[PDB]
Amino acid sequence: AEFVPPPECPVFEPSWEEFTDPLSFIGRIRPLAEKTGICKIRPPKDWQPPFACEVKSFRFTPRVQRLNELEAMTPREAFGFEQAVREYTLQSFGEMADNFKSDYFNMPVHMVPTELVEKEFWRLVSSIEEDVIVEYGADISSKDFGSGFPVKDGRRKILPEEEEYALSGWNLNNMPVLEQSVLAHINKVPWLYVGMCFSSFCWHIEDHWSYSINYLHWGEPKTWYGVPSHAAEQLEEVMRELAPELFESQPDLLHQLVTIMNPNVLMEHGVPVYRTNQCAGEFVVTFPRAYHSGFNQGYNFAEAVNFCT
Ligand SMILES: O=C(O)c1ccnc2cc([C@@H](OCCN3CCCCC3)c3ccccc3Cl)[nH]c12
Ligand SMILES: [Mn+2]
Repeated sequence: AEFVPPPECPVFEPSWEEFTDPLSFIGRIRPLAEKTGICKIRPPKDWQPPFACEVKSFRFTPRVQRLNELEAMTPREAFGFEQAVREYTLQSFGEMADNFKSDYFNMPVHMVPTELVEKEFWRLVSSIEEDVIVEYGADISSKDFGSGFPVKDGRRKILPEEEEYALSGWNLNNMPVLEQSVLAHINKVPWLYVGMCFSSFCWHIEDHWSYSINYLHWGEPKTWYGVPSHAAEQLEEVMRELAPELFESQPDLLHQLVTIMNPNVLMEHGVPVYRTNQCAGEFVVTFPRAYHSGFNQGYNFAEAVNFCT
């Protein structure tokens, strides 16, 4: 009955020499990592970038996420107004997030096992008897309050010991983003995610089947699921069979806004799925056309960007 965790995706711990160039390292791990869709990369222990966002002015209105909204399609009074609108700071969002999780599980937030949050998340997504609603500070542009990484744009002070991170190839602002094309001759910044427990992102691939790289600056883990690109059509077939019929005729760009699916459903239909808990200071790389989804274990802060090889 309970959720069965998928097998773990690969985790790499590159040496300082291997960590010098990200594209070179990603190219070398590709024979394994492209067979799992996602992989996790732990930087050397001494690689600890500062957090460079404008914290005092960081303000946002997160999106409301009803975990069982797809199951609820199977109408409620005054639907469309089920939640009051609240703006947060980083501090007040974290206070709300910690209070939600500790109240939900009746224990301190860091004492909740990651396996329990995972099992509860997937139970709540399919539950009609229990309507859990959370909030996600998603798709916050790094242009609003700055990137989480230090950047030498003369908009924020950079200490001397922080300059190496402003210049690092693993700084998401220094990843290559310009795709080659003939139109580029005739004629892209990172996004931020402030998570709370159960906030989530559903199955999707990137525009132009791009790679993506994801960094968890701080907080509780982000739980990932990934499908290798050689099974992309298998996943899409399972979606065609079991996703809500009302959304069946929708293009992929719109379908991937809403369509959540339990990883066990994909696995029972022969789709390979891998998981990982991305912890603070760790990278997750998604490979071209690798479907991925996930949810946050608690209050955290992530940064993501598509990159080109
Ligand atoms: O939250 C994470 O850590 C996370 C990790 C990896 N990939 C994604 C993708 C999303 C989101 O894409 C929303 C779409 N915007 C994307 C960038 C700005 C423009 C349009 C998303 C997709 C489905 C459901 C919810 C969410 Cl927030 N979140 C992700
Ligand atoms: Mn993505």
